[PDB]
Amino acid sequence: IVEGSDAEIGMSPWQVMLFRKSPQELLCGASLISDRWVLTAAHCLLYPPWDKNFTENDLLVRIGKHSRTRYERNIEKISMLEKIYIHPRYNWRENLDRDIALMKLKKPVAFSDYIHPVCLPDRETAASLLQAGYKGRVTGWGNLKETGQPSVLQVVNLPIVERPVCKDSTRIRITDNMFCAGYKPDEGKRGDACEGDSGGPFVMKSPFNNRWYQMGIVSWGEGCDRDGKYGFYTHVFRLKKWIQKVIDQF
Amino acid sequence: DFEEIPEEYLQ
Amino acid sequence: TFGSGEADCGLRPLFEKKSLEDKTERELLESYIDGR
Ligand SMILES: NC(=[NH2+])c1ccc2[nH]c(-c3ccccc3O)nc2c1
Ligand SMILES: [Ca+2]
Ligand code: NA
Ligand SMILES: [Zn+2]
Repeated sequence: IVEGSDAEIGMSPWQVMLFRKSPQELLCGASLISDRWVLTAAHCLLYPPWDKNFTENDLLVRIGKHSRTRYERNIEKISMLEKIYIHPRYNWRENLDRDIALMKLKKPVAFSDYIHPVCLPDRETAASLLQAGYKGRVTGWGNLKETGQPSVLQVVNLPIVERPVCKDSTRIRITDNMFCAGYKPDEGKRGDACEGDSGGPFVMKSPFNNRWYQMGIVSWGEGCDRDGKYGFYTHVFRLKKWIQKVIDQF
Repeated sequence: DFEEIPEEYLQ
Repeated sequence: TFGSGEADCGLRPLFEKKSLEDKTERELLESYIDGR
């Protein structure tokens, strides 16, 4: 996260860390949506151009963290994966369209003041909150600059941008399964997700029922916090039918 | 820079 | 099941559940043109 602040303890209890076993390193961010399901971005697991193809056995999921490099004894939980499901139409060949994946944990995690699931939005919430100008929040232990890394979880609140502007900022083809967020050069506010943050959540807080809903997944961006560019996120609600399906089928 | 974690989570 | 999630989703034990606000959520609620 670039130009973000340190999160508070228990601010994002659904934030997850995808860690690799060998080498031991931070792979991506992810979110806890049920006591047995984690949601992340498919390009964190599969991206053939760079020979990335991880399997259950190569990842660990760490939940309840604040510190990036420390094993927070008696606070965080480490789960193993049972299964990884990538969206059948994830487009890694062109624009990372449908960059979403679900991971089933080996065993359920118990909630605590530090571990708690995020809600997934329903058509009505999507409709009333996914409007350009409204702000969302992104969290992660990603880079602090394009070209270092933070000791704790960082947070930044960004507004959603009108789709025309998003399309007019890149050469890449935007589909209806993506949305972009960030500030315009002419706003005097900065912020963006960056490398290391992919897979984590973009959430909004409903003013009707006070719950936090995850509207997007950090997907891609060109550089980090560059002026004129924006960050793109997977549109969770448009892919929700796929989510429901694998969770009530597996 | 990551601190080690309990061997039991590698297996 | 989903729709919302585990029934209990979106409320944080250290904030909502205790009626405590984090320091920047107001920034969000204000961008929705007054969330109260
Ligand atoms: N500027 C951004 N909004 C952004 C967000 C996520 C990213 N993830 C990455 C990334 C870069 C190299 C390898 C994997 C990644 O997820 N760059 C990213 C840039
Ligand atoms: Ca109300
Ligand atoms: Na920008
Ligand atoms: Zn609870």
